Amino acid sequence: VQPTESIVRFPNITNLCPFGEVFNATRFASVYAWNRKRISNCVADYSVLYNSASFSTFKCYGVSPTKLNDLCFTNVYADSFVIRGDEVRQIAPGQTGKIADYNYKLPDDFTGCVIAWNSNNLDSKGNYNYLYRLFRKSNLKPFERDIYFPLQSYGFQPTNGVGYQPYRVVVLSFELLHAPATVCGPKKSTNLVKNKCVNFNFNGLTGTGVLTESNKKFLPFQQFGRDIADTTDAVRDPQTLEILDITPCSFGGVSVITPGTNTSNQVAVL
Amino acid sequence: PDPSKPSKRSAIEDLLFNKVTLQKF
Amino acid sequence: AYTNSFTRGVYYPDKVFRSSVLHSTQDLFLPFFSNVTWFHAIHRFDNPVLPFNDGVYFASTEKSNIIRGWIFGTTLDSKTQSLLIVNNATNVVIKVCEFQFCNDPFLGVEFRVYSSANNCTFEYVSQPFLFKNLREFVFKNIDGYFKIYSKHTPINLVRDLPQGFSALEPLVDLPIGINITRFQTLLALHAAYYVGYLQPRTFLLKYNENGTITDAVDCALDPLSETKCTLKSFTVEKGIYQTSNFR
Amino acid sequence: QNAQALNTLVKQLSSNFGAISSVLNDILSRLDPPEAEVQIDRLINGRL
Ligand SMILES: *[C@@H]1O[C@H](CO)[C@@H](O[C@@H]2O[C@H](CO)[C@@H](O[C@@H]3O[C@H](CO)[C@@H](O)[C@H](O)[C@@H]3O)[C@H](O)[C@H]2NC(C)=O)[C@H](O)[C@H]1NC(C)=O
Ligand SMILES: *[C@@H]1O[C@H](CO)[C@@H](O)[C@H](O)[C@H]1NC(C)=O
Ligand SMILES: *[C@@H]1O[C@H](CO)[C@@H](O)[C@H](O)[C@H]1NC(C)=O
Ligand SMILES: *[C@@H]1O[C@H](CO)[C@@H](O)[C@H](O)[C@H]1NC(C)=O
Ligand SMILES: *[C@@H]1O[C@H](CO)[C@@H](O)[C@H](O)[C@H]1NC(C)=O
Repeated sequence: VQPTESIVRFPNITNLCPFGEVFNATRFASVYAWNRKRISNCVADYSVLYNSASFSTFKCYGVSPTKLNDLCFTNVYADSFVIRGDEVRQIAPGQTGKIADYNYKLPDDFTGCVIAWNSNNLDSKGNYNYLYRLFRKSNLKPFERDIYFPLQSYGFQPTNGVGYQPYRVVVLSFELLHAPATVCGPKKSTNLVKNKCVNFNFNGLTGTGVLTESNKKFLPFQQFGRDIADTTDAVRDPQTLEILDITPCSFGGVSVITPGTNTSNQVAVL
Repeated sequence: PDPSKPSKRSAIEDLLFNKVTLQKF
Repeated sequence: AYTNSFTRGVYYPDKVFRSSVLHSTQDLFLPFFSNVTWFHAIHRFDNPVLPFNDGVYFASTEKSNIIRGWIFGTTLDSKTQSLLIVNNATNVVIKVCEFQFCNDPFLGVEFRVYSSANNCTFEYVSQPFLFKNLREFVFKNIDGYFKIYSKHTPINLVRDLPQGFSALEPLVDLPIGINITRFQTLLALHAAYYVGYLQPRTFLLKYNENGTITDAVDCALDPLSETKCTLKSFTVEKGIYQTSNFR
Repeated sequence: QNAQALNTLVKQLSSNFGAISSVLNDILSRLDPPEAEVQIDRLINGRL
């Protein structure tokens, strides 16, 4: 049985995220002293981050671009810092380098989008306010602030090449936790559809099946249930604290009853 | 068989059937 | 120095619901039938900076509210950020900053706990929670955030922890990013508590049809517990069973 | 015996076998085709 509709259910949040608060920030915290800005209880179109002016690097490692719309996260962490042009590649899972091993290392299983753009018109002097560590005996733990002298100041100059040019880099750390999600983006929560094989997409909980009324006695902090086979069976709606059963769309085998072709060609299907 | 039950089993058959123990997508 | 743990110190491992299921999981609990360090901060005063290690158990019953908060940190000085929690009758204060403590921090009933507040990062305020009601709190450091559980129930034995099972419910999930290595209980000066430690252990969690954890089994407690864990059941029939291997 | 065999077959569905995740949709929506092909190959080999 093919899906017949496409349901969308996101919490009662309509305010725009302070995306420009950290994306359009006047000052970015140094890469070795990067700030972690937590964004929550808001909805914002990630396309404006995809197609913002003067943007050169918008890659989602562990996410698919334009798929963030249908995915709501409990909390989104905005890590704002400025690095060299050649150092943007180091802000990614599995990458090694000066920034990736001295100042700011992402987890090897990073689930987020690394956003960078050239800022030679704003962060160029040598701009001796941005600093990056240059020496360390080992590699940094993921999301750690570490504070010749290892802490070497950036030589950010307008005459410097695009490799040495200052680039403002923002990291969106998405945490898909079992708690209800709030950073939902541009999603018009559709009507709750019952007795129809529909695609769930409950705050990004991708799936398909039949949604009916549920009688489980959920605890207040629990958002969804599970079966003995570790299969999702019930989901609580983010807006109203109502739980709904999940039944997969019916299927089966098809067999044909036929007599000998030498007699006739009438068939029956079961 | 006893002609007084929905299933025309015997007493022994009923006992044997009762003495046995009691996803998919 | 009462020495027992009985069967207390088990929380809900995750917010996932499940009913009528026998689930096994690996997480940091307090080992069953261990013994805990009975304490008396003020008898003479002592507030040692106990190490955090992997996790810390805590419980107490009182009415005068002598216990008012905790002091977490790595270096426990102003050089690096340190965590502070204060429980007052109005609200709850969370202040994770580079705090400079004095010789004897206390809540004057003034702020003599610290000399200056600087480089403040995380602050949070909510409803307050803090001689028979036990108030257990599990302090954990997982994935760069801070976690605390809670449970309130009356018990008529204050010097020794009783038997029985009471699962702990999750309260907060604070993405602070602070590294915690040592901690110390904070008290108000115008006093008995306990301190355990969490170790990686496998547990057999029984879930009620209402979704409540009513029973637990410590897998490595004894061979009978290993047999129960192997069979995924609470009753074992007559026979001989292979459980593990010996080297 | 039949029930236990079916239970083992069902439970085997949640193994990584070395891949990033045991959920097909996450791998599809998190990776580019060149690596997703390898991950899917590994997963289907295990399931087979
Ligand atoms: C576990 O779930 C079962 C349901 O299968 C609970 O049994 C039923 O629980 C409800 C509410 O807890 C009881 O309703 C109450 O009954 C009292 C009886 O005097 C009435 O005064 C209240 O106004 C309310 O209607 C219901 O009676 C009870 N059923 C039976 C047969 O006892 C069970 O309580 C749950 N366990 C826990 C620990 O929550
Ligand atoms: C905000 O962003 C827009 C386009 O990205 C830019 O034109 C404008 O100057 C920015 N405002 C600031 C940085 O204050
Ligand atoms: C019980 O207490 C003794 C000290 O009397 C200590 O050596 C031992 O480690 C304790 N056992 C546990 C399981 O904590
Ligand atoms: C009382 O609680 C509040 C929490 O809002 C805290 O800020 C304050 O320091 C506490 N003590 C006094 C004397 O107000
Ligand atoms: C916390 O301190 C420990 C010291 O043992 C250090 O290894 C770790 O990198 C520190 N983490 C942060 C985030 O500062």
